[PDB]
Amino acid sequence: SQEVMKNLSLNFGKALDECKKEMTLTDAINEDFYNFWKEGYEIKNRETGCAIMCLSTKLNMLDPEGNLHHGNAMEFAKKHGADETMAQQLIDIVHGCEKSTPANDDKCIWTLGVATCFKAEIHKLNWA
Repeated sequence: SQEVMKNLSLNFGKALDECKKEMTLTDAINEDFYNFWKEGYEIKNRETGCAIMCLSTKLNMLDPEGNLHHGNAMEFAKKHGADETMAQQLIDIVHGCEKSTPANDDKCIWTLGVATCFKAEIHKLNWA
């Protein structure tokens, strides 16, 4: 289902401008979020990584552990209209990159990769 998925990404990217002012993030992340659904775009602004992570915080997707509130991530999905196997898929992929995807200590870099693997799955699922 793409219909709801647009709403998820939409309502995810609400608090972005707050995070921009907070963390000094450039306008160049609008571009990533606008062109994210291209057929061979590659995401190399580390700031989009950190913007995503700030949005994830603001949408309350972090447990006390910092290992993703997969619990609340599923609420977000069903809250926006998501199917069951859908909401499970987004967690299984996300949970399935939060550690599998290597990065440095750089949590911006980290979350950038977690989004970038996950993106490709959304393409395979034809959710774009």
